[PDB]
Amino acid sequence: CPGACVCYNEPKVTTSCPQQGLQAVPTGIPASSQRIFLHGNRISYVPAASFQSCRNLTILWLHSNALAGIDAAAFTGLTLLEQLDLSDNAQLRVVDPTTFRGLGHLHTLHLDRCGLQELGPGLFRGLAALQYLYLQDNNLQALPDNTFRDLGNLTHLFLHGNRIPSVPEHAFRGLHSLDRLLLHQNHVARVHPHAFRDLGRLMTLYLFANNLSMLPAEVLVPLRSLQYLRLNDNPWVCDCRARPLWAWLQKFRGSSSEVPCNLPQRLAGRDLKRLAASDLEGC
Amino acid sequence: DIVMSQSPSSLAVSAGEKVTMSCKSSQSLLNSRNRKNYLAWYQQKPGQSPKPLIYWASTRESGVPDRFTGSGSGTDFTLTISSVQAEDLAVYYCMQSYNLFTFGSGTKLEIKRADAAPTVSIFPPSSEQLTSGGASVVCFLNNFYPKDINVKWKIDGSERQNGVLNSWTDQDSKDSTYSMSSTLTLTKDEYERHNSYTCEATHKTSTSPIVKSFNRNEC
Amino acid sequence: VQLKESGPGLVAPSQSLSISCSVSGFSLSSYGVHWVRQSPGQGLEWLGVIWSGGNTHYNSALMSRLSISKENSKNQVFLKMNSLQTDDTAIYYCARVGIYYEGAWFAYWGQGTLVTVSAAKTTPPSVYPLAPGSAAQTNSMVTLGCLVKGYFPEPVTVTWNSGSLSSGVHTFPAVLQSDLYTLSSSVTVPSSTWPSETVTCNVAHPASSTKVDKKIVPR
Ligand SMILES: [Zn+2]
Repeated sequence: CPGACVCYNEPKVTTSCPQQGLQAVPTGIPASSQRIFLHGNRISYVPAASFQSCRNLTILWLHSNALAGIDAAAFTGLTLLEQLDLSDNAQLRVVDPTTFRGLGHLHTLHLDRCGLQELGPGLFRGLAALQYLYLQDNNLQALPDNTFRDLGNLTHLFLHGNRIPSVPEHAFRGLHSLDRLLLHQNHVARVHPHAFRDLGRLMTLYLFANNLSMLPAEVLVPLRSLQYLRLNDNPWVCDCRARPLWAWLQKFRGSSSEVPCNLPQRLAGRDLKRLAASDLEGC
Repeated sequence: DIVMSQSPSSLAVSAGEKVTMSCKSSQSLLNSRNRKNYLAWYQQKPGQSPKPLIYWASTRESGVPDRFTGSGSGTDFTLTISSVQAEDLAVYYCMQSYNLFTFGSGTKLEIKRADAAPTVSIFPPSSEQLTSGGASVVCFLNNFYPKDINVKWKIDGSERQNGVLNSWTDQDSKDSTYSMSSTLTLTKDEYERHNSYTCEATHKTSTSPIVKSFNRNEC
Repeated sequence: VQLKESGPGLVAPSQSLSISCSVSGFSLSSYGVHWVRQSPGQGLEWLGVIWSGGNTHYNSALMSRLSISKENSKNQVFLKMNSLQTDDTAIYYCARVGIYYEGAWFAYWGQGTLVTVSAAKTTPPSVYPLAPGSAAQTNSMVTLGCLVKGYFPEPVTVTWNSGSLSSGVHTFPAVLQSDLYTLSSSVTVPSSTWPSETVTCNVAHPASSTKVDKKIVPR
């Protein structure tokens, strides 16, 4: 065990090196290691095949360092890795799309708040067992199609506080067993109509604090099990386009929130749910 | 493939003058983002394994005297001693750590001095060697500088060059000073003849030499 | 924290080399070992490494030649090398740290075990005590010495008074007469401690299994 780090065998074999002031990934970490805590240090790169010896790794944290890049095969050798935390890494920005290849038994992956500009094609490819996906507080500017396709068992997906401007048809395709989907606090303008299809089991949907002026007829239906919904402070235009959406909020006997209007100038700050239908102009 | 190029292989200075090594790589050694440069420097003192002086082009290992600097980015890397100590006699190797491990060819620091005479000491072949057919007179030329020095042997007052061996030491860690040995191997048969055995020493310090000697058939 | 390389020290061309590298200060499961080679007058060259895990990367410049194994419990790394020419005469350092990254880039070394590729049978040394004859003296520093003569291969270790003297000793590198090496070594003790205060050279030769202590008798 290397300079000023805890090392214990029960419950699991463990290297705890929290805020030592480390400039990079340390030599010395036993191959027996079942958990590696390298968080709060000041590491600026994860070299190729850093933790390759530790073929037993199930939890590794590298959050709250000064990450500039992860090398594309950093997590090579880590078949069993279950938890991976890579957050509070402010200035990181991009993760090579092959970085996660073959982390087959991964349960949880954290990229909360990393200033991620893109979401490379097939980055979450082959993450069969991924369950929790934390991608909030970044600078994500689009959502490619199929970006999470291979995410069979993802229940919680976290996307808030980004700069997304739209949701395209096939973005959320494959999230067959999603549960909480948080999409609030974005610059979001248009949802694609057939966009939530593959989300039978969706339960929580937070669309508040966006740029949504209207939600078109076909959208919400496939959420056959939605229990909570949030659509507050959007520049909602309350005329014939909302009738579709209006009809929906009537039938929905779960728990929605206020849908305040803003337009026409005549109909400002008026929860839609308590409007009449003839109230909304034509057409 | 990947390659490390060191100049100027060897460079002499006095103690107190500034220096620089030059180390150019074959391929660029700078990580795109974060910008740390994967290049180390090592010090190999004579008869001694290497020792890490620097890594990451720029940062000093534990303990390494605050009097060193290494800089440059990408593909041009300096090592600089300001005010060189006598104790800093060594050869200096840079090492690439980007694609595996590739060394330079090294650069030797010489130490300039003021000129210095040798202590001469001469030695008749031993009791222990003579009863082995052999005879070797030996001459020790000690703690002197500059390196370039000549020793004529003189047997019965007249030269021999046939069967002499010279051997120089490495510049003194503590002293900046050379020493060297001369061995004439005659033989009991070939030696028991001619009688006066003597040592001359001509220098960049000397015209009229430093002379030591002995007579075999006298005592 | 240390590494200490060992084992077969003269190897006949077209045959097998086996080194071991023993360690204190750390476990082989926690850190990984390297192997650097250096000629008897050339730059360093990295041979390979055996990581903290079972994995192993060598330099392939040596084609099939090379295999690094290590035994974890026994705290030993083995470097085996078959089919070697006289290109591969060098010192064989094992160094450490260790990989992924920060910690050390050959920041620890061995002293290095010196391999000679040659097919000449190993020859022990003859040792002759170079007392300064009939004199001793006027030079208020009696400078003594000791000739180590006709051995093979290197290295050879000279000490004085079983180590009690290690400043004032100048020991000269070996010279290659015919097919055999020969070396001499001075010592330069105070005048007022010789005859009095016995002074002895202790030249040992690992390659022959040979330890010698020769006293140095006055006059
Ligand atoms: Zn390194």
